[PDB]
Amino acid sequence: MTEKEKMLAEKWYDANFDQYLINERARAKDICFELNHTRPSATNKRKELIDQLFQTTTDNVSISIPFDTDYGWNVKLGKNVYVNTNCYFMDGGQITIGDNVFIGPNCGFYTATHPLNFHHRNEGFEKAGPIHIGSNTWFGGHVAVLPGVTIGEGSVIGAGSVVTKDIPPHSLAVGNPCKVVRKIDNDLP
Amino acid sequence: MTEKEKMLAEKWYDANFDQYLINERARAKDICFELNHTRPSATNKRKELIDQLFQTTTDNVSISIPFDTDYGWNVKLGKNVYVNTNCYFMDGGQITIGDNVFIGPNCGFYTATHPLNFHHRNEGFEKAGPIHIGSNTWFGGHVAVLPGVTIGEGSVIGAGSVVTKDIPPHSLAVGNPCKVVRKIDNDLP
Amino acid sequence: MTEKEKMLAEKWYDANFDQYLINERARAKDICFELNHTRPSATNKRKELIDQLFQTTTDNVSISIPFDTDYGWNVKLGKNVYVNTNCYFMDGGQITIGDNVFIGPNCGFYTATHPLNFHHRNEGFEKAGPIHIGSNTWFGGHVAVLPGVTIGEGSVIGAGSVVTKDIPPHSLAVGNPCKVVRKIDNDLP
Ligand SMILES: CC(C)(COP(=O)(O)OP(=O)(O)OC[C@H]1O[C@@H](n2cnc3c(N)ncnc32)[C@H](O)[C@@H]1OP(=O)(O)O)[C@@H](O)C(=O)NCCC(=O)NCCS
Ligand SMILES: CC(C)(COP(=O)(O)OP(=O)(O)OC[C@H]1O[C@@H](n2cnc3c(N)ncnc32)[C@H](O)[C@@H]1OP(=O)(O)O)[C@@H](O)C(=O)NCCC(=O)NCCS
Ligand SMILES: CC(C)(COP(=O)(O)OP(=O)(O)OC[C@H]1O[C@@H](n2cnc3c(N)ncnc32)[C@H](O)[C@@H]1OP(=O)(O)O)[C@@H](O)C(=O)NCCC(=O)NCCS
Ligand SMILES: [Cl-]
Ligand SMILES: [Cl-]
Ligand SMILES: [Cl-]
Ligand SMILES: [Cl-]
Ligand SMILES: [Cl-]
Ligand SMILES: [Cl-]
Repeated sequence: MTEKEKMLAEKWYDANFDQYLINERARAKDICFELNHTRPSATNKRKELIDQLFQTTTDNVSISIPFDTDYGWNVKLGKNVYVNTNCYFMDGGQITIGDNVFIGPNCGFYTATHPLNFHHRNEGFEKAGPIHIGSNTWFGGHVAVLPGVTIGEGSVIGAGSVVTKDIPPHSLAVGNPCKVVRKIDNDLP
Repeated sequence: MTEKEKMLAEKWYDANFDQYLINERARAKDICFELNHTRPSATNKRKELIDQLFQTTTDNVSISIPFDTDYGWNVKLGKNVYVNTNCYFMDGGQITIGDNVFIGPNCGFYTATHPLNFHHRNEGFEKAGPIHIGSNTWFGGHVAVLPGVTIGEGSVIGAGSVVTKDIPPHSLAVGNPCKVVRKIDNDLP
Repeated sequence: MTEKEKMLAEKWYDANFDQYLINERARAKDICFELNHTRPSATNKRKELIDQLFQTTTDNVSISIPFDTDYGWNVKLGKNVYVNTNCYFMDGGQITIGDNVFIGPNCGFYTATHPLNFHHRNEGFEKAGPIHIGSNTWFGGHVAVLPGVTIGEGSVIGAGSVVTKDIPPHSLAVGNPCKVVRKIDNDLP
């Protein structure tokens, strides 16, 4: 297996010296740089850059600058995804985002883990834990979502939350660590 | 009522499709973008942009870039307001800031709420809760202030706090959620 | 003593009106601005700017933009220091960073304290508390480290932590406030 294949299979992989992955990160970083330095009202240029970054034809994916991601192609997006300023989709592990998702400012979706033991960590190895973000979700500002976490459809994550464990669907959850407070009634009004 | 009037009256409003509000946000974002790409030592240009953004003649309002706001004209500023890097004044609800206010880096003042029910939320409606920041306050870095919250004059908010409830005057408060720890003696030395 | 000498000796100092300190902050801010607007793949230019900012010849110090610091020369760096996006080394108090240190995105290392009493604070005085970051450490994203704090060698700080007190070596610590969870086995594999 290549290092990319290991990354995508939830195995330890050589994040810092694999030329392929280095080059893919450099690609994404230069696109993010361009995007971050494109006037917000330059709508068509921004859409072109976002589509290049994610290697897809987005449908109402609104990205407020600055934005960051590692690979771009490893973020799978639904339609109607609203991403406020200063978010980071750290996507060595796939980040899957459903439809109708409101992401507040200063949110980090972190898929990278390093070894605890410094001898192994210092060698640059990582293990990626995918994040799944359900459709019909809302994240307040200043939220961090940790590796391997799933947020169920219909749920709301309060500002400042550190989401260390999976959140069931149709739930309001807040805190560090983030805990469910109560259910949400999402029936048709 | 217009959607702007609803926004300012703490009613649900059409944040995503009202052309007036869309256009006002676009104005503020383009000014922020220019400010964020202006050399920090270009004093006069930065003052001009800040005054254009807030639609006021500021008196020692120091904004360290990057900075973000939604409307600009809905942030009411005293004198001697020091805003460190990467703050966001999300001002659909009025953000009122007193005199002599020290705001740390990476602070978010969030006035927006969305409906909890996804069917209503997906339609883009919001409800804004004003934030009032007393004079003579200090906020550490990485603070989030939530909708409708008031921070009393003379108070200090510890780094990393998530301010979910009003903070009395002359108080030190820390945490997620932010809680008063003790009183501050602000008597004249 | 000059105000710089007071700053470095953990005494109250005139942070806002001392011309030397003002000028040194301006130097660092203009370099950061240039760095933050340099294409990420412009390796040589970035290295030159980083080395000018820190006034040292760095050895595998990787800075992902945006980055911020106050003085730059008051950050003492080891080799193999990896700093992800949107960090701020607020370095009126010295920030000492060891070798083989992984710093996640949106981390703030804050050495500045202000007076609690607003009359003294409004005069602009500060007191700086150095931060020491041991070798062989890993910080998740969204971490704040407060003034005077030391993180021991071999330790890991979970994402979202607010590090208010010193962390012993070879420890895993998480939370707001950040608390040791358990020891890390760092034995040579
Ligand atoms: C999601 C949100 C609306 C939930 O707030 P709510 O619906 O009013 O929540 P509740 O009424 O159930 O919770 C009240 C209690 O939970 C606590 N709480 C609420 N939100 C909290 C949060 N984000 N973090 C920690 N505690 C929180 C309060 O301290 C309060 O405690 P109490 O028993 O002492 O009164 C809110 O947390 C939020 O994220 N608002 C910020 C909005 C924002 O980030 N802006 C928009 C960008 S997407
Ligand atoms: C506001 C601040 C100075 C208060 O600190 P302080 O006056 O020394 O606080 P106290 O001694 O009263 O509080 C001590 C206790 O509260 C806790 N505490 C203090 N600050 C805290 C914070 N920001 N978050 C959570 N807990 C905190 C400590 O863990 C400690 O626990 P202990 O009882 O086990 O000792 C500090 O929280 C702060 O924000 N420092 C960072 C400054 C900063 O962000 N830089 C400048 C940018 S504006
Ligand atoms: C450092 C880190 C790996 C520790 O996670 P871990 O090794 O699985 O640690 P543990 O097994 O001790 O954690 C399990 C428990 O701790 C809690 N916990 C874990 N990380 C936490 C955090 N950052 N904040 C608060 N609580 C946390 C969980 O809520 C869980 O509680 P439980 O008893 O109910 O199960 C992780 O916190 C982390 O920072 N991950 C994010 C990585 C990141 O930021 N990306 C890379 C950039 S540097
Ligand atoms: Cl938002
Ligand atoms: Cl491990
Ligand atoms: Cl500050
Ligand atoms: Cl609601
Ligand atoms: Cl990282
Ligand atoms: Cl004091």
